[PDB]
Amino acid sequence: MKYMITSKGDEKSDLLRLNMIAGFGEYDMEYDDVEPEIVISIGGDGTFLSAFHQYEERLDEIAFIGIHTGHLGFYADWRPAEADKLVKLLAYQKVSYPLLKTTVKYEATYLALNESTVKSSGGPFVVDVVINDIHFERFRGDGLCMSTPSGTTAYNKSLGGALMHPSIEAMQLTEMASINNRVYRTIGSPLVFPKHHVVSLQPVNDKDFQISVDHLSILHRDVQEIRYEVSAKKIHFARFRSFPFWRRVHDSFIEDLEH
Amino acid sequence: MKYMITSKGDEKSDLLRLNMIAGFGEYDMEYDDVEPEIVISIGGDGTFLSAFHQYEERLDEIAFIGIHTGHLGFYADWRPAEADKLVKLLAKGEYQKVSYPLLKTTVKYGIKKEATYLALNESTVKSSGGPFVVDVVINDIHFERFRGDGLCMSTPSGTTAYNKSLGGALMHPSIEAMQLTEMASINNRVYRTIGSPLVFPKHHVVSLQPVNDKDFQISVDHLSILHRDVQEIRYEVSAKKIHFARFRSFPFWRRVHDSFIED
Amino acid sequence: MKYMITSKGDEKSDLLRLNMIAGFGYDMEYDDVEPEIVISIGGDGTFLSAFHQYEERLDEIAFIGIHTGHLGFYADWRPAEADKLVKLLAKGEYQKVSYPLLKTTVKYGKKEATYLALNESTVKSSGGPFVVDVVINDIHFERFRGDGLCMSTPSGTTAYNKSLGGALMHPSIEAMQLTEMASINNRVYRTIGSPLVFPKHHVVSLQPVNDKDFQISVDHLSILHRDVQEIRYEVSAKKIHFARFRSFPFWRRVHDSFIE
Amino acid sequence: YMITSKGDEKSDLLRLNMIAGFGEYDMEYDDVEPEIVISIGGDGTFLSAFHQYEERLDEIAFIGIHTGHLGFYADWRPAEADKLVKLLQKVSYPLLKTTVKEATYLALNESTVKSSGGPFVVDVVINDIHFERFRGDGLCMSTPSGTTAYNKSLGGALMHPSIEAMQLTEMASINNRVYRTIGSPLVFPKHHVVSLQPVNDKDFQISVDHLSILHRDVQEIRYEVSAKKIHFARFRSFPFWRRVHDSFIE
Ligand SMILES: [N-]=[N+]=NC[C@H]1O[C@@H](n2c(SCC(=O)NCCc3cccc(Br)c3)nc3c(N)ncnc32)[C@H](O)[C@@H]1O
Ligand SMILES: [N-]=[N+]=NC[C@H]1O[C@@H](n2c(SCC(=O)NCCc3cccc(Br)c3)nc3c(N)ncnc32)[C@H](O)[C@@H]1O
Ligand SMILES: [N-]=[N+]=NC[C@H]1O[C@@H](n2c(SCC(=O)NCCc3cccc(Br)c3)nc3c(N)ncnc32)[C@H](O)[C@@H]1O
Ligand SMILES: [N-]=[N+]=NC[C@H]1O[C@@H](n2c(SCC(=O)NCCc3cccc(Br)c3)nc3c(N)ncnc32)[C@H](O)[C@@H]1O
Repeated sequence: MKYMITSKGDEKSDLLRLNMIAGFGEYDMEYDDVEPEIVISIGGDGTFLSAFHQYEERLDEIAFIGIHTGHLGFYADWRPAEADKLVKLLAYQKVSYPLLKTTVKYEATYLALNESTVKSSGGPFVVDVVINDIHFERFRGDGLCMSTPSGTTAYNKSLGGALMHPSIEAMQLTEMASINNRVYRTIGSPLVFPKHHVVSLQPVNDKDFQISVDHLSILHRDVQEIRYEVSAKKIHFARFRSFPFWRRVHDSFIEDLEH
Repeated sequence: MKYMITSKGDEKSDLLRLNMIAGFGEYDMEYDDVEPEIVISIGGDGTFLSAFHQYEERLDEIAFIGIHTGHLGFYADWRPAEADKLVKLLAKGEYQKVSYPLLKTTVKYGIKKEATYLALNESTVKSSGGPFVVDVVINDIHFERFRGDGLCMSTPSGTTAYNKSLGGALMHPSIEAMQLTEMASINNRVYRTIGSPLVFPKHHVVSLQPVNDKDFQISVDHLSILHRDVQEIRYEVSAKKIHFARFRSFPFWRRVHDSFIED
Repeated sequence: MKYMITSKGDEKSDLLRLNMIAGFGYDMEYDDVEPEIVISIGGDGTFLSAFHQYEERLDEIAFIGIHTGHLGFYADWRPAEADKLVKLLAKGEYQKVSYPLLKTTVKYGKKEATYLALNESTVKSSGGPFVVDVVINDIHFERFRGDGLCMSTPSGTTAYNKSLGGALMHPSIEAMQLTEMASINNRVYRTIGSPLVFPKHHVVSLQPVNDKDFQISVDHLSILHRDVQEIRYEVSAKKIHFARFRSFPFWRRVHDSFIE
Repeated sequence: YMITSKGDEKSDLLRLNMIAGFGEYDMEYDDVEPEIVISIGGDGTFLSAFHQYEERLDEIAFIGIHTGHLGFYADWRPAEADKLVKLLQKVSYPLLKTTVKEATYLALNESTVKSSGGPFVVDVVINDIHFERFRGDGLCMSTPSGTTAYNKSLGGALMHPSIEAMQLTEMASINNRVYRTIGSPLVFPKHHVVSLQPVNDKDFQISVDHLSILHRDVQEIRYEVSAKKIHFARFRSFPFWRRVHDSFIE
């Protein structure tokens, strides 16, 4: 079938990449980096993110799989030692994760695998948080972070967000160093929104914001509204053994007694 | 239909109750506190909790409704002044029902039998004097070894209660999940915990297993009873749901906004 | 000089105790009534009991702690060093290090009771919601509603205070730290959220709103005080004295406990 | 004496209103050797007045007027400008000395350090002893008076300015098995030095109050409580905690 492999750029990833293509050189597999059905990422989560955005137009036609050449990742969950076992077994069941739809208004749309953040471009960050066409709070601080379920283990976790299992179709809004005084009273707690819930970020003073989607920071000028909602689109993973989400959370933050 | 009303106990709630009973007494409504189809709580959220636990065996045949005689509650969403419009719409049967998820707490001893509990807000587990030390096993796999005050597993609707004060996230009740939060974790080299709140979906089981002490203080919606010789405490989203009678639209986030931001 | 030793209670501590006492058998006399050197064997909780056992002779006592289990913040010396400990103290070749303490004063409806804390002093309700007014230096600061409040010593910041999200303070700083316990921080009961660090001569007064019965704990000594009118917190003028031999930095001790 | 302005018309007019008063009591406007510096505007305006005279802090008593809201440095309302000139005890606050590797900086609020286009990974060395390996957004070392600013938003504690210390807070620490951090804010006394050492990237974005500068080839960033103190001119009694109350509690 049709496949392609991306690389982090270093020698370890390039070497493992070519060796797998050679491995694919022992089965009925065709290399296509234009119309693939299987995209293989080699490196880290950041590499996996780049592979996701490289083919965010064919997510319905692509099953992703990740190998971490460095530390254990949440998307790159396969070890380099299992590269032989991978080409054999793929030549399987599919697992789908939710995505975050980001809409900007001046309309531009973005898909997030991890999260979408909004900060100021040269002053204090002051916006109104509107939930389902109804005003909720006025935020002032560094910024706001709307995270995907799979992305809760990333920037979200560092910002004090909760960890949600990816089978839950939702989004999580977390504060970034919010000034919580008498003028700008915010909820403080992270907020988890279900499907069809729209979180609208509307400017108060400055209308130019620094918006990043999976760390794709672009400075949007003359912004009228930033809308957040659970995308109807989903990323598909190729599953072979059972590597539970909580196990990956455990091995990353608690301990990994066999490595 | 068959209905009943519970009261907070003060004059305002008792007075409103009798007036509503008289109101239903002008339609095809029968007062039945044994097999009701509509349970109306008058007072606060704590009052609503008592009404829920009073009828936890008939949740599938009961639509709850709450009236707050004091401050706005998350379960008590009706003002006393709308009791008249309430009786009219309940007698006509002009309402749709909305369901919230619940938390099943299972305790296991050295088999004496086995006890199960349902929570609307949350279920907490603490020590009976000394330090609280348990192993957190997620779906038959060890996750962490906890040492501290205790742990708190919350329902989606219960996230606005104890969960929020403990640093938990707020989840919309339409989401079928449960949320585990730490209660003063020591989080050191020996007892390393995740720190972050954990949100578990359906069919996920959180098993708490004792390390030294086997006596735990278990609370379900603030009903703390001392269980001795505990072998296992299991948490999972119950298949049972509490049903609410909806008339107008009072959004959860609006209820959160009005409660914590400003009103 | 005169010394005495306390034990955690288990065999490891009791055996290590007798072996050390046997070591002193130097010009050292065992006196548990008027001791000059107090040796704690077990854990920090054991050290706390030894501290409160002789809180009336703190000016004439240099404390030292041995952890038979994991490393503690007061019991910071390992059991393998029990021989070296007895030797160095018998010559009297050691300097003294002092840590600040927390004075807790309760006022009723009767007299007034005072307590000394090495770690912290906490106040919770004795049934139901905990609602008090936090008054700083005779001036109202906030109205708290939740589980309780915790006023911590500098050395005690590494204890309960840290689990509650409090900051860690170096014990050389003469101060106290107030932390919240599950505040319902809403529109009616708006709290500061942040931990508050108070200097000397600053008085934090906790005054009841409705319920007047509170659970007051001093270094985990919980007693039910009835008819409470006021709970006062301030840095005590008294200090706990440690026997220093080598250099075991506070931050190094924090590192070994939480980082490693 | 001398007077600084926020830049807007409100401050300039108010400045002129006070300056006319001083020509009747025996004080001459000197922006080279002032003994009393008057700030008109906000806390941010006060910061500029502080940084304008970091070489004469030992010979200057500061005073702030807020044309807007109650500030933590600007505690006088414009209506009390008249009472000021008549009276015009000293109160000293601790400061944060920041050393880059040699550049030295004084901070009134805080000093933060982040990366210049990637992950922020440094070794936190406390008194020549390794404490932790940090990975995240950055770190924030705050002065006692600055704890009510950026420090508070980062979850730091609020400490009374009479306490001579500094407070380190984390900025989005990943805190995993590899990069285990303390999580808790750390309050350091005098003579304690927190040394931040690079692991891979050596380019960092360092900010002092509000002077964000991109340092390349950084070998070490040292933090310690400065021996210098900022002196305030106090007339009435405005307790720090009431000021905290008025701002965040309401
Ligand atoms: N009251 N009542 N009803 C019981 C609910 O009260 C909520 N709750 C509990 S009960 C846990 C407990 O033993 N708290 C001791 C002090 C206290 C008791 C009751 C209410 C309050 Br407020 C405080 N504490 C909570 C808290 N600190 N913040 C916000 N919700 C809390 C729990 O989630 C229960 O569901
Ligand atoms: N045992 N003992 N030592 C008492 C000390 O234990 C420290 N401590 C307390 S005591 C408060 C309490 O009653 N907690 C209930 C469960 C518990 C009891 C005792 C130790 C522990 Br751990 C847990 N909780 C602490 C906590 N969660 N984290 C880190 N230090 C704590 C306090 O600072 C006391 O000074
Ligand atoms: N690679 N990469 N970057 C993409 C992911 O990095 C995650 N991430 C971001 S990106 C936000 C940012 O600009 N951070 C500046 C410092 C930094 C950048 C990238 C990684 C790290 Br670690 C630190 N910060 C994160 C954080 N502090 N903790 C744990 N994940 C973070 C985001 O969720 C992105 O998904
Ligand atoms: N000039 N000026 N501003 C600098 C002051 O702003 C205080 N401050 C900063 S600055 C951090 C930052 O880079 N924020 C994004 C752009 C920005 C510039 C100036 C002010 C603000 Br806000 C934001 N954030 C703060 C925060 N989140 N909470 C409370 N105080 C904050 C810092 O403590 C400085 O003292």
